Amino acid sequence: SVDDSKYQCVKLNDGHFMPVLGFGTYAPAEVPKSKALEAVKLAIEAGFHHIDSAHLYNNEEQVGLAIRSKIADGSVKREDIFYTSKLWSNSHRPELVRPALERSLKNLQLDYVDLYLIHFPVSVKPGEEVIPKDENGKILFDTVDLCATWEAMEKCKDAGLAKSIGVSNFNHRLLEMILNKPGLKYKPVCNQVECHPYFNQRKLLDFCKSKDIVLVAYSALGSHREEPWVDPNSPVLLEDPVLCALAKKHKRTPALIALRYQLQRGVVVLAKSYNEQRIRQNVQVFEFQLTSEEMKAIDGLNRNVRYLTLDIFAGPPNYPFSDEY
Ligand SMILES: NC(=O)c1ccc[n+]([C@@H]2O[C@H](COP(=O)([O-])OP(=O)(O)OC[C@H]3O[C@@H](n4cnc5c(N)ncnc54)[C@H](OP(=O)(O)O)[C@@H]3O)[C@@H](O)[C@H]2O)c1
Ligand SMILES: CC(=O)[C@H]1CC[C@H]2[C@@H]3CCC4=CC(=O)CC[C@]4(C)[C@H]3CC[C@]12C
Repeated sequence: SVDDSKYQCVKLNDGHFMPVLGFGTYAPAEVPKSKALEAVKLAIEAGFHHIDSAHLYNNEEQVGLAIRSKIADGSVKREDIFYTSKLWSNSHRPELVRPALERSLKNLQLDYVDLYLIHFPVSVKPGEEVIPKDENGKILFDTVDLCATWEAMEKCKDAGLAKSIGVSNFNHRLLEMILNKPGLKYKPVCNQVECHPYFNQRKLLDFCKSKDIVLVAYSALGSHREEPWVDPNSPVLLEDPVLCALAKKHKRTPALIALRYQLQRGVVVLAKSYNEQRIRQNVQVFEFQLTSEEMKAIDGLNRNVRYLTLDIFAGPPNYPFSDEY
């Protein structure tokens, strides 16, 4: 309202600017994928300028319609929306990268994405199934050199189909593999990974900072907690007593504390909500600040709780979460 023409962004290592608060669009299987349309419209209306999705989420038709609808009605311009998609692991083969991006863009009915990520570093066999399995129920993994996948990502950026390219769920070793690649043209702008006060990623964050790679935090509110992907006996982040005490002190909410913690440590933070009140609330992250002693307290919550292990993909050497970081 006073001035919605400006918003907080960070400069990426390719010269583009990423808004530091992103809207998460994934919703669990029981929610119809038609509900994404209204939520993204509300997010844009509330002041979200970064919107995160993926081929895998099966929502790109709805997400794209929401964005085009808010442009067509004058609420926002394309250049003031930062839209992220992701390449699913059935399309890591380098010949399949551009086809997967074009398919996303066709669903979205947008001419480009602002950011395209390698979704998850374990490759699976190509085909229409997102999770291909053999007669024994075993996932059919694929042997793909991610360096060759990255080259294909770079060509997407050169063709203008993605303004920026980055990675997701990469560990130290995998990031170094890309950074040391022969003939590297574009460093990844970001590594999008799980990050919240119970798994604050300080080692991986500092490695990213040392390379001017932005860490983008997912499940920053403690995740969707969807079974079987998240164990229901994992601790509920937003019931943490230090977060709740800080929220009460600031007259905010635990969610807001968790989001603000990320902003102050130089992380770009995602937040999914399909609720009008919570969508609005989340944008209050820009209205208050945490002191150094509050930030120290939150750092003290770190406790090795990874909600999303994605261990259905464990086994191959690119499985990213068996290394320390
Ligand atoms: N790269 C990847 O592999 C990957 C993996 C996971 C996620 N992501 C991305 O990151 C996004 C966020 O992660 P997430 O989906 O795990 O969820 P998340 O943002 O951590 O949030 C989880 C929950 O918080 C609730 N919530 C939101 N605002 C709240 C508030 N102010 N107070 C209380 N509760 C609040 C939501 O419910 P309500 O909706 O009911 O408000 C939602 O169930 C995803 O949607 C996706 O875009 C990426
Ligand atoms: C965003 C997220 O947490 C990811 C991690 C694992 C992903 C799921 C993995 C299994 C899967 C297979 C499908 O066929 C539909 C999408 C789903 C149900 C995925 C939805 C998005 C998930 C839940």
